Amino acid sequence: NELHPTLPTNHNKTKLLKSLKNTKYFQQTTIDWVEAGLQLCRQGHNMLNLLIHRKGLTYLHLDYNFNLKPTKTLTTKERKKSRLGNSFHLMRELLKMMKLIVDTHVQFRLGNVDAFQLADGIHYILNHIGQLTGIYRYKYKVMHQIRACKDLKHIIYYKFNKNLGKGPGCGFWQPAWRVWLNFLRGTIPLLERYIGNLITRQFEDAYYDLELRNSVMDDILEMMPES
Amino acid sequence: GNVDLNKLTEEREKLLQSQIDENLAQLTKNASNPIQVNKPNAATDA
Amino acid sequence: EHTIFTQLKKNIPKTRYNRDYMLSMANIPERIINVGVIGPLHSGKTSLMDLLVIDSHKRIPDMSKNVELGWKPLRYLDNLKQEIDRGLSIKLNGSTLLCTDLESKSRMINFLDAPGHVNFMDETAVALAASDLVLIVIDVVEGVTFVVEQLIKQSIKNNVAMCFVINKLDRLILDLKLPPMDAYLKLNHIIANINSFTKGNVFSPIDNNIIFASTKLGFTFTIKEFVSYYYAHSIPSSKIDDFTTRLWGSVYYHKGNFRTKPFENVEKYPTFVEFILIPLYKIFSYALSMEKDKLKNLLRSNFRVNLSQEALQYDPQPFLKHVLQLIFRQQTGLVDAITRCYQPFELFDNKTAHLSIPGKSTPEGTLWAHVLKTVDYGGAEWSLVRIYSGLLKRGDTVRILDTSQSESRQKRQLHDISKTETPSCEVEEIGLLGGRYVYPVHEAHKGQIVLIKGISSAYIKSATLYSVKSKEDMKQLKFFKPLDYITEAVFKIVLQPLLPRELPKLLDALNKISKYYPGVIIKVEESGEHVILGNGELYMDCLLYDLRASYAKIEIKISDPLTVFSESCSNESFASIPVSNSISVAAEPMDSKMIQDLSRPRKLSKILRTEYGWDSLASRNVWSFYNGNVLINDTLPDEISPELLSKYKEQIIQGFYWAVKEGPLAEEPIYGVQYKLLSISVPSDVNIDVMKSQIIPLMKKACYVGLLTAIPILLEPIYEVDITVHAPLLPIVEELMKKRRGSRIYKTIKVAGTPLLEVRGQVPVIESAGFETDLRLSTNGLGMCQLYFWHKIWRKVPGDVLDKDAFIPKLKPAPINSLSRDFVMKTRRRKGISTGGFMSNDGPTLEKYISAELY
Amino acid sequence: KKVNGTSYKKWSFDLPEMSNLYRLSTPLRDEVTDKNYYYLFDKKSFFNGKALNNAIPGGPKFEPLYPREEEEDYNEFNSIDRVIFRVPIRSEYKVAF
RNA sequence: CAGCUUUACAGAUCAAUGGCGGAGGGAGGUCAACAUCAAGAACUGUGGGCGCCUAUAGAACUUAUAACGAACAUGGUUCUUGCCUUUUACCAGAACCAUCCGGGUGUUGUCUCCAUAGAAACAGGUAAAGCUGUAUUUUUU
Ligand SMILES: Nc1nc2c(ncn2[C@@H]2O[C@H](COP(=O)(O)OP(=O)(O)OP(=O)(O)O)[C@@H](O)[C@H]2O)c(=O)[nH]1
Repeated sequence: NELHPTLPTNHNKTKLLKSLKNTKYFQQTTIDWVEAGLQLCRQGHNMLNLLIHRKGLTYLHLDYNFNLKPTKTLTTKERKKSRLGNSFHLMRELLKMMKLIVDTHVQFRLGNVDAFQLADGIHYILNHIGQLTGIYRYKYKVMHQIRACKDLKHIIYYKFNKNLGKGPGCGFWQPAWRVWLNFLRGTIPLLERYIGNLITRQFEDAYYDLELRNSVMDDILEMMPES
Repeated sequence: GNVDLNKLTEEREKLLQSQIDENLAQLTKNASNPIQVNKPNAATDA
Repeated sequence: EHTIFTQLKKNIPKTRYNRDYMLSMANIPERIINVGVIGPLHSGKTSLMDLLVIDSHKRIPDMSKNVELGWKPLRYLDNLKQEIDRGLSIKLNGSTLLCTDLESKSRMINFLDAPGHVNFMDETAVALAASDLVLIVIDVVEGVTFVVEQLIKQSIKNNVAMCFVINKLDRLILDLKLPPMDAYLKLNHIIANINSFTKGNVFSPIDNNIIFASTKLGFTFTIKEFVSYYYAHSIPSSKIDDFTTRLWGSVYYHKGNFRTKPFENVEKYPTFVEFILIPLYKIFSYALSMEKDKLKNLLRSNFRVNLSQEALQYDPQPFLKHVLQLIFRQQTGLVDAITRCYQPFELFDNKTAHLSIPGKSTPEGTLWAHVLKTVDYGGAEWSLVRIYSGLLKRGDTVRILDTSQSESRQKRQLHDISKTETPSCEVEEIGLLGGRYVYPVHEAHKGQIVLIKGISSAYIKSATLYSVKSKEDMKQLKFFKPLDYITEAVFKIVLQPLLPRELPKLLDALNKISKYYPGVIIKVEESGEHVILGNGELYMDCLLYDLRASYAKIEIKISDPLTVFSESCSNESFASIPVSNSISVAAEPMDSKMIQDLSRPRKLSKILRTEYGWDSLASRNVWSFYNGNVLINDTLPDEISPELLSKYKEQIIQGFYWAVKEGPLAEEPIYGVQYKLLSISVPSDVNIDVMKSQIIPLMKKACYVGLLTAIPILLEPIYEVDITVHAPLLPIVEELMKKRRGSRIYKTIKVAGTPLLEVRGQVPVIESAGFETDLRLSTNGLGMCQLYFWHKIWRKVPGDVLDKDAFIPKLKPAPINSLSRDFVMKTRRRKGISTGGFMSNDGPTLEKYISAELY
Repeated sequence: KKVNGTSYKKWSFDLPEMSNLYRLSTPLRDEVTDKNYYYLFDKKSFFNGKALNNAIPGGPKFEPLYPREEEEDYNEFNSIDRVIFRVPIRSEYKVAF
């Protein structure tokens, strides 16, 4: 990273624009974060369904913890119909991940939980996506991120457990979280583009010689537009 | 990309007549190709 | 002519003092102090110089925000990419500053920033040569290290006035967190050490020689300066000197306006501690720790200095620095101290004699300058030259003499005691130092050091330039010696260029390197294997970078690093046998003390010999040594005193010289031998020239034979080794030392009031090869090693040369006796003396080596 | 007055609080700030290593960054029988100089 | 304990000259819109105020280098490994562009708190603030 830095310049952000000009974005409802997260999850669930509908309506159906699976009628034609894109899958995975973190928060907020457990849960989520859900099945540059997270976790655990304490109980989710955020940032724009494409579903070496031949011919034609 | 021929095209436009265009000689396969096609094919008529 | 000058002036920082005034001053000598700031590695001499520069100038260009604040140091005299990036000052880039004194007698100061890192003593040597006062700097913490002592010793040779700057008070205040009393004690100890290192003079804060400082935090002062600023309100003008005197030493102050009795009552904290160190401590503590308002109030009251509105909102370290600056004003105290130190011109004459033999000067009739260093200040090659007498105007055509052509010239002059000027030089432009610009000037003047642009073509490394107008003037003239570039090269490297289509380019670059870095014996060998003797690793690396990046820009192969070994014997010779195509000679190993003396009028010589090695009168009479290697050449048979054949020696010893230069074992020079002539069977028919020629080979052969007889050896050099470890990592260091072949720990010196075991040592230069890096890694970034060669200490390569069995492995290191030979063989191979991948050593002549020494 | 405001963009403290904060941190971010610790562990050093295809036992390794082409082919320079292998000449060195 | 400068002042003639300006706010906002981005900055050009400050706009050269951001993810093509044989999707290293994720700086406007004159000095008084001060050989006994 150090070796290859990156430069930006002039820009106008999206969120601010949305807040300002675009209806129907009314704004700044001071939500307890958990509620907001839940809402987002719900919306995510809705969106996938909508997308599916827009395509040929499938046999498969999502869980509210997003784990996509087929209802019934497992056939070749069906499979063909319902392969769709890896981008979509990635998005779904992301949503699931979000739910998992949000769900831990929710759990913490209600009973049958602890705060320590919350942190630990978060850590588990982040530092095991590889366990908890496959994005690594859909975009393998997630795998690098996952590896990094794992490494971080490893570093922490020796750092943490110099004393007699040894087991599942450990919070400190920060660097893993950061990594995940970075990954998301890396991935968002492409995902957004994909989504746009999906919605706008009605509206939009050695060939060189051939090209030359064509182009020249065209030029010639232009030159002589006679009888 | 296609710049080196533009001048040539322009020149062509300037020069030619309609009559000249009309009387462009329909071109003969100077590398007697169809004969060769005939001959190989006949040799290797399967 | 004028427009160009104006343009040049424009492309530069505008100074707080007037440049014109400075120039004017430079016309008049006694108003130009040439100072070389010189110290150990990372004393902070460059930093200090930067401070001075800052003080001088209105605004400096590259002086960014951070540097201004005081986080990063700004080294205004780093200049070059190498140096900026490296962290080391690496050449001699000084500057010229008009500075006022305590009592503002303006005086222009040619400051020169020498590098601290030992492998650049070359530069230090140059600085010394240039400078008539030498600002030694010291790290408080690391203390008076061996390096400092060495510098002092070598400065008392030069010779020069030694102003000391004890830099890094900040580190004892803040890092070591010494109690003020403890700090004072430490300082005292340091001073004592310095004094010990010195022979003649005594050094102390009183009498303006010490200058206490911390360049990180950016403040220097002398006691006197302090008194001037902040003890003139409280006392009358009559009892101020007395007060100052009282200030230093085992002296106390119990309540009494204005007495002050030596010793003592109830409470401790001496005068020094009381009126200086304690105050400093207070300042530090309030600057960091106190609420700001109170501090401000204090500063309004006690020091009469005002914190601005912005300055209150600085972060502690920067803030602290600012406070310090406010307190101790733009550093005139240092200047004052320097002035006090420099006699002046009692020493100056002596110094000049040392450089260029004793005699007498000639002002108006002829100008003479010491071309000291060639450098690359503004890209192009300049020459830093000290005009010693006369005045050198722009466009003047000037005589030149490289200090190779110096001794010879002197000899010629002596002999003399048609005109013949051997080379010349048109002086295209001249200017001042420096930092990041040459201030161009028409007139060079007797006293001032200046960069001249025409001077280069003829000379390399060091030189004497002059402009005589007569034969008498010429006769009067003396020539500077070559600079005793204290450390002396050892460390070898062999270059090839990767694509020898560009050998020429490499050669060109190599010349530049030789010029620009003057501690670089670059031998071009017979077999296309261009060689570079650096001081050491780091220096070599720097040079390589300069060459491979800037002065050449080619992919350039580089051998694993070697060293020059040299030829000497253990036992005496046993059979002087002549040679014919007729002299025989034989050599004895010299006494160690004598050798050491050599490393550092016939009757007089004899006396000296007697004093040294207990040599008899006959022995004294016989001798006639050469080269500064060292070897000694004795005319000790029976018949020679009656004979006039052995008379006329000047011719005879040419052969000996050659022999000394290029030995038998390796064509690698001879060392540490007392040669003795035993027979010179000259025939009846002379033909004198022919005879001389014969002798010239024959003598060499004889010498070789003698060496062979004497159980000869290759001598390795040894690096003397500083290591400044944290105490409990000394075992690690010891282990490391053990791990390699040659090495030794002479003395673990505990540094006063630190955790730093200054553990001096010896290491063979060969087995060094990045030793520093190894030391640092092992000792987890603790104990900066330093390797060096000031001593010119050689030693036996363990075991017996001339043994064909020797060793087992090719690729691996060889055992110690075995090694005795292996190096020799490899050296021979490198030279192009042996023939084959398997070979041996033996010396003709003759008679089958006397029938294999009679079986 | 210890910040710009509720925007929370610039912050500016006094000492004791800062000290306390530092103390609190100590367990977590005890990075040993003796600059020399990082000799052969600076970013620059790492970069150098990368461009030299060279390691440090602790440090990272890479794909070699230039075409790994030997074929020096044993000249009078860089022979076995000319140069002398007293020192092992580790990679540690190659990046440090 | 003396000096002049400034503030509060009392009533003066009131010129007079200077200052003060013929008065336009100061904060801050996870409020926007608009530019312009390493800090330079020399040097030249042109403004506005006195060999020189303050704005700009044109390159030189800088060191960037560690930190516009003590932050680090992702694309696209070309070269090169390697999966290999392929669609992604990639392993891991280059090159050059781009993509987000953040940021300042001023230009403005708007929303929440802190403000608050419409002009004073001359002549020296009162009160405070800011700096300057004991003759016997070289200055004034
Ligand atoms: N603690 C402390 N550090 C200092 C002091 N002076 C300088 N340094 C730091 O130590 C280093 C030495 O400063 P330099 O001026 O580069 O040392 P130098 O005199 O140039 O040494 P050479 O490179 O050999 O010439 C810098 O990184 C400084 O920040 C000091 O008084 N106290």
